[PDB]
Amino acid sequence: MFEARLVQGSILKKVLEALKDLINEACWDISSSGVNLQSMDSSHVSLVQLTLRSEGFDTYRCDRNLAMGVNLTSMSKILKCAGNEDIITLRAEDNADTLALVFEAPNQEKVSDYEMKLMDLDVEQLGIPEQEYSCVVKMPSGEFARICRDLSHIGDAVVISCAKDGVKFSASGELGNGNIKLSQTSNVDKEEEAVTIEMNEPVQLTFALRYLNFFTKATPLSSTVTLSMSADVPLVVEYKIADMGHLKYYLAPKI
Amino acid sequence: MFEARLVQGSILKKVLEALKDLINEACWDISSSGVNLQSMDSSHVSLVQLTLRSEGFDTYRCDRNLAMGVNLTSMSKILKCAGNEDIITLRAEDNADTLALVFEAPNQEKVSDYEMKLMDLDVEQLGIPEQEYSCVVKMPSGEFARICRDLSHIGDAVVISCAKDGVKFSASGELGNGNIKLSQTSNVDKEEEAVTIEMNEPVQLTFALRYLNFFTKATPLSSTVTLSMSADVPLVVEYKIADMGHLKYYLAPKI
Amino acid sequence: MFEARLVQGSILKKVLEALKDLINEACWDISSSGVNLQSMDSSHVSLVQLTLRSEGFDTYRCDRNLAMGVNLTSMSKILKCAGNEDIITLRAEDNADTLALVFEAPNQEKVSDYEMKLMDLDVEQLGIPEQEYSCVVKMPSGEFARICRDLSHIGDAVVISCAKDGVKFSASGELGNGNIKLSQTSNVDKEEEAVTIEMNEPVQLTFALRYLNFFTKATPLSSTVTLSMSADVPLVVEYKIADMGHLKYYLAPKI
Amino acid sequence: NPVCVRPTPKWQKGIGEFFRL
Amino acid sequence: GNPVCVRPTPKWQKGIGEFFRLS
Amino acid sequence: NPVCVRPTPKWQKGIGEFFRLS
Repeated sequence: MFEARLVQGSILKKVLEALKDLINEACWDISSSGVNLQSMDSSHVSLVQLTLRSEGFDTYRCDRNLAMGVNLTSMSKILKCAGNEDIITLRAEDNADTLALVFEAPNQEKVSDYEMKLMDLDVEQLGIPEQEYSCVVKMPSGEFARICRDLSHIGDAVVISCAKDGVKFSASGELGNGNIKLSQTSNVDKEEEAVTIEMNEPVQLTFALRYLNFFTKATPLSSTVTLSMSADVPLVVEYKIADMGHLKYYLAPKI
Repeated sequence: MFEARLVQGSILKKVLEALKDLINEACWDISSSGVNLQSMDSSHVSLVQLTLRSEGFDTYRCDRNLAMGVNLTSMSKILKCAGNEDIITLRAEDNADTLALVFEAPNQEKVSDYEMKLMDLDVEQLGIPEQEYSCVVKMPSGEFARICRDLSHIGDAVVISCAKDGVKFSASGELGNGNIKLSQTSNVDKEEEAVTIEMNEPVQLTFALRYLNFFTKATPLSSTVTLSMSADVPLVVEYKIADMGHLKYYLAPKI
Repeated sequence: MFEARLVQGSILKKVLEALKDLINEACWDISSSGVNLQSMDSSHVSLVQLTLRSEGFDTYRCDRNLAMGVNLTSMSKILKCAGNEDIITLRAEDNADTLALVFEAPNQEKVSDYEMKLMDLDVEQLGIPEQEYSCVVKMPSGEFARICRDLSHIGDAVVISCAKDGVKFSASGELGNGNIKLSQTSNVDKEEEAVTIEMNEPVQLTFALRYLNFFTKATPLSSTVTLSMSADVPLVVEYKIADMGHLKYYLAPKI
Repeated sequence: NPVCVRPTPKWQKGIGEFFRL
Repeated sequence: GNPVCVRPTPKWQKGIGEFFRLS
Repeated sequence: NPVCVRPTPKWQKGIGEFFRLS
């Protein structure tokens, strides 16, 4: 048996919407350290890693390690039922094929219980090498979504060119060109507003905008995002989950 | 002539939003006491009855009883041009197979007015007996609207259970199961928010979510809704209109 | 060399939104006087004419008259890469196969420059009779757009009747009949709210609401709008881009 | 969440089976 | 909540060609 | 200006080619 109570249930919902687009079937690793997802996309292209560490929950109890097989669309559908302020609790049997979700209103007036089926699935893991990035860009999530969305219109791929005094995003297609130039500024007062480039070298990389656009669906988890880059090495797009954990996205660049 | 002049135009709009996707053509029975509509829906499953008492208009003049066959879709279309604050007059001429609608703004410098073709229609009228019902739930309209909507992802019918504790909305499908527990809220004044169960006995009936979901289009007419039930007797889903009347839908349970 | 810096960049997005739908493509003719554009819709019915005088730009340099062949969608697509808040510079060199736009924010932290590929257009001018008109109505832009919206529900065409006290929009078709009566207003406050008519002779004229609805896409360019008609003479719907120019659409009435 | 419009169940009985003209 | 019913062109509609001449 | 769904470029390599299964 397993039981996880989460006061900001919103967080589960946001996660799924981000996820469902990428892959329909994923295997959820429950261990006493927390909740963990790792899966390639249905195209076998990008790689998504979700960590919801146990101390982020008001109540986490896990006896045995479990692997629930979840179809993400169903879990999304069930999730939508949850109110925004609702508190979501996940509960599951051990060695048993079912998942239970409880949704408690803030008024404390009403309570909903859904029993979603699990499914048979085996998923290959990849071993993520932890390693060192020539450039690491920290910027607003919103702004990143917009930039991709807009270069989306220009061309297939975005070139991200990292340099000490800012980052540049660019594309080419039938309409024409576009270069968006974001200056490094450490100045600002709220620090989600910032652009920041912990650079050890300059880097210029070409990425598929089909996939960055899928990743920016995690945008409403975090007001900030981080792109870690290196030449011939999978980009890591990372959205911090409010001190509970991360959503991280992996994507190989050109050549 | 029949001339009827309602300050709160929106009522009229709201009312036609409610029935338009339910009834293609309806007979509007005007008399001096007021306006009543009764019709089955297209598929002859549910039944709708409207009552706007004359008391409830700023002006109501009825020369004689009237039976106006109106293509609701087209009546809806005209009311849509109507502004929300708009003062709406419905005017009818004794000879006429013509319904005139007149919208005047609070602006007081624009005046719209339309005419629509009435048709000859056959009125068959089901008698609905006065009654006492085993349970009668008073909940807020929106909550109900949400409940039916969410469950409609779960399966094709809902189950409604009452005791004096509260009322449990449940469903199940290929996906899984849902139970939504509203616990009673009568003690608080809760004029809008409250849930009240005037149960005379317990009830446990099964309704087609498809039809409840048409009914919930009346939601904007009233902050609350009431469900009156008893076994093998059809459900009365009632939306008050403010001192003017009500919009009741009738819908049959399983077995 | 052409270079124009427009503080209110929004003006340039708004114009495009208004036109993309009516005009696939068009020559933007530039002179020291300014930017002026005229063209017929893909179906050769109506005539749109745009005029941005140099006076109205915070920087303007034309050296040489150039006529730029532009795909209005493609240009719309690119302008949507610019913030409302953004300042917009247009650059273009002589005999360009390309026009370049630049977008600078409130902070100048983000700077965007795009290059839109031009095209060749075999389009020759149409001479615009200067006229005095039988009636000239001026009224909220929204109120116009609302009327042509509402009455599009009623029928293919609108009938504008002009009188000294007020002006009157009517339609009809399968649904029925409707009339919207706008009386002229004493005011003075507010000018935006105002209606005012200039009757030399009265008019009664009929036009397609297909096209009027297309024209009212210019609505966010000005809080008021300006109708100019005379019998058997092509209508002029006019939106004034403040302190610069205007966008005028010209439309053929019935017989 | 928006209404996923369901089919009319097969058990469904018309209102004219409980109400008389 | 009113959208724009976008309408057909009357058969009677004459093009701006027939009211203005080429420059 | 909404997302335009671009296709996957003929050059895209799978993340398979950069990490070890399993």
